[PDB]
Amino acid sequence: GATAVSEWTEYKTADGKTYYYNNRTLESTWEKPQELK
Amino acid sequence: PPPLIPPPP
Repeated sequence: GATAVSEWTEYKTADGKTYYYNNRTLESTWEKPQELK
Repeated sequence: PPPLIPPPP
């Protein structure tokens, strides 16, 4: 069907930040995405 | 090694 926006892994930066690494289209996000609630 | 994030507009 439709290709849902997702694919969110865990990427920890040296400051201890839980940031997400968009596998969707290869992108980065600091905190929670729109669909990731 | 981790990537730095890009900033949001």
